[PDB]
Amino acid sequence: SDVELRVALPDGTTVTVRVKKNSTTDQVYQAIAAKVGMDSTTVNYFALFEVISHSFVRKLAPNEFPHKLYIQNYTSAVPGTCLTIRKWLFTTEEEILLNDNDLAVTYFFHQAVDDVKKGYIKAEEKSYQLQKLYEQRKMVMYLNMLRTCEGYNEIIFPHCACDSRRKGHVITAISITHFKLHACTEEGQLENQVIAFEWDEMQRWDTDEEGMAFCFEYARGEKKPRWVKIFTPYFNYMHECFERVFCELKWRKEEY
Amino acid sequence: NIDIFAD
Repeated sequence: SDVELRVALPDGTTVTVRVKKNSTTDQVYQAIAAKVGMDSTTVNYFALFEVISHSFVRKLAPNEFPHKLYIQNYTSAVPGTCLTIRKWLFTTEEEILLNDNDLAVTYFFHQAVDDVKKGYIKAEEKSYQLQKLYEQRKMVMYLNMLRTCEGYNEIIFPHCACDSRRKGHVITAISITHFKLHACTEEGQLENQVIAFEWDEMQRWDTDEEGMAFCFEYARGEKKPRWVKIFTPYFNYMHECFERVFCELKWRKEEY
Repeated sequence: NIDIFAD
């Protein structure tokens, strides 16, 4: 059985693929990678996601069926589709290496632009300088500069409950440089407390399918390893993030 | 549980 699937690309356009009905996510990602002409090395820098909200998209696990997701969320209105192609990458140096790949630059650029609009990348203090490079479509110079801002290549999650926060929520923020928990209120308004967890402090980590929680165990300073639970509905995505970070740290090819 | 934001 063949079915069509619509998927959004970082530039706001959509692409349609004719794909087997029970395809898994990687299979659909490979069909999409081919129709837009990603090369053998670009294909490893992007992955399939599901739009959850205006401010959050979630990575599809390997064992999902994108067509099921697509129909579940389909209507005749919509800006288009709930499936989207987004960068999957934590170390910005492997990005710099692709600066002479027009496809990847274009995708990196349009996503970075939209993550600026959304507040993910904190470019405020050079906003005008960045604006000027955007207007002239000097894409690589915009990116080489935006890549120095706070929040570049950081995955921010919706606020939720944490078993080591008696009242209030956390917003978890994940990057190659560390694991941050931001204290926010009940409704998600930021307090002003925050905790940076070094990745080498991360001892082990799990999910809890039934409690719907991600779990991580850290040894910091000198105390004895302690468990923290985050009651996020996206525990699998957050688990994929830990695995991906440790993977990228093992293969970090630069001292800076 | 002990609160990690205890300061």
